[PDB]
Amino acid sequence: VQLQESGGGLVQPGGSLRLSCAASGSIFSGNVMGWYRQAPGKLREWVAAITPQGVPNYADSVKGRFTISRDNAKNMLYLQMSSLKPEDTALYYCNRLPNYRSWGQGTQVTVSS
Amino acid sequence: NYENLSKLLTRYSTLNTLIKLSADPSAINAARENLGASAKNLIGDTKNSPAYQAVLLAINAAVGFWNVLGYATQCGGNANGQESTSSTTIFNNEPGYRSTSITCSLNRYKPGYYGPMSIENFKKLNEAYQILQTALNKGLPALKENNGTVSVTYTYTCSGEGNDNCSKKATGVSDQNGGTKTKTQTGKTVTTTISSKVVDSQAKGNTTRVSYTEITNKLDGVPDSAQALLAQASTLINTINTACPYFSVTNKSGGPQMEPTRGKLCGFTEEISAIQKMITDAQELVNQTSVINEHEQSTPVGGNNGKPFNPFTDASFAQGMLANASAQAKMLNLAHQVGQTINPDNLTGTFKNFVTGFLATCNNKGSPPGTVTTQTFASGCAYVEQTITNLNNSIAHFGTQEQQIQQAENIADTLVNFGS
Ligand code: NA
Repeated sequence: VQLQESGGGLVQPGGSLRLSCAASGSIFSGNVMGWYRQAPGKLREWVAAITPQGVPNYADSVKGRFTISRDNAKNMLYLQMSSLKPEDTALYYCNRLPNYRSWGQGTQVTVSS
Repeated sequence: NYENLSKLLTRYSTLNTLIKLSADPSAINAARENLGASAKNLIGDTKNSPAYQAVLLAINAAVGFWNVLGYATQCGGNANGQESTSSTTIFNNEPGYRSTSITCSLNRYKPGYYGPMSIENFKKLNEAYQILQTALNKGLPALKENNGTVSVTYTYTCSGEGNDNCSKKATGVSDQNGGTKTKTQTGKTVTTTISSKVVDSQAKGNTTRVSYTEITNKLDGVPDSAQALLAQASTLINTINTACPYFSVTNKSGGPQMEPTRGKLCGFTEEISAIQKMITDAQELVNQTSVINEHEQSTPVGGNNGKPFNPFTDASFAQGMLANASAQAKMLNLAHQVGQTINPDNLTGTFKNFVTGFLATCNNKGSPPGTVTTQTFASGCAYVEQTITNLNNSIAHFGTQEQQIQQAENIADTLVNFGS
């Protein structure tokens, strides 16, 4: 049905933020879920994924700094972001994998002194 | 109604980036390299291919279904599909009740719907099963590998007065004692050697108290491609469904619980439809292989005569790039859909119970794939749960590739539109 991200904002380099994504049952249940981002002048980039049983994997650009988790009782997906850098500035989106074709609105993260 | 392009690109910045990439041969060439690497991940790899995992899953669900219910399934009669007076026909390496064989010995009743499976149907089922179990045991090849073969040997026996299921007419074999016969069929030639042997009631170490004929079938050159094996699985599930024989289960105390306890096999309607749908989707998925192969993306593109690349005239490669990228995305999506057809997380009621309590279970004391023991029966013993898990893992590890495929598709689509 739908995908609704929240939690974004402007932060200082070195800072932390936690993103949330509320997904419908039909998108979430029994599916691999993931986070994506779209930065200025670029197309959408994959960032992290997590299987139903909770196994996470990450793009090299965020590995060791971001943690993806899911709560299967509430159809919620989360991205805990640390040691944030200017280069992490982007609109962040969640979706299942493979992707449902209508994306949510996304949530803006901006990292800047 | 957007009238003007600046206005349209104000609202959709990513479209602007897409247009810039489509006019740039090195961004186009990079997307085409991505497609070559993702194609290799889909059709060249095994463990990490979602497409490989989904094919394996569709085949395993069909094999597992028969491992669950085969032991319960009545079968019998003579070679014309008619009833018998006293025929016992036994199929080896099959998941029978506390046995590595299934016995078809239901006499008098006419074979058919809600009755015993005819020996003719059982032979078709059995052959497909033997082929699938031998392939699963050896390991399925990557989707691009279309010329491997396997060898498959299986046996069955006939006893009882008037049993004609091992006769010359049924078998092709001249001398029922010691005769042998060879036949072929077809774009691959498979050779079958059928041989027959008679064992007298008394003769040497004859466990059974009385006399029988043994038939051995040896098949060489059996294709183990994805397509060929999916066709075997379809034969297996369709034969079950169309023959629709009577069954009656033995429910264990403690055990998981089967409803209903007696009935007809085609009554498992949700199960059978799901399995058929998985097979159908997997055949469509494997079919994308030749689209991918036919539109390779390894040749670099650019302008001609050193003049700048013109996206309106120099992009006749775009149609093939689009077809390749769309075919890959379709593979991925159908692989996903195979998984979701059977994943018990989204199942309910008796169909969920069938999957979690029986199909995704194995009571062998793990044995390798394709192993039939005296305890196979009433369990799937086809790595269903593990395959679902592996499919999900492979999909999670396809995250980058999927975005690259979409971007390539979008580039190519922009160029097909420009060249219109
Ligand atoms: Na990406």
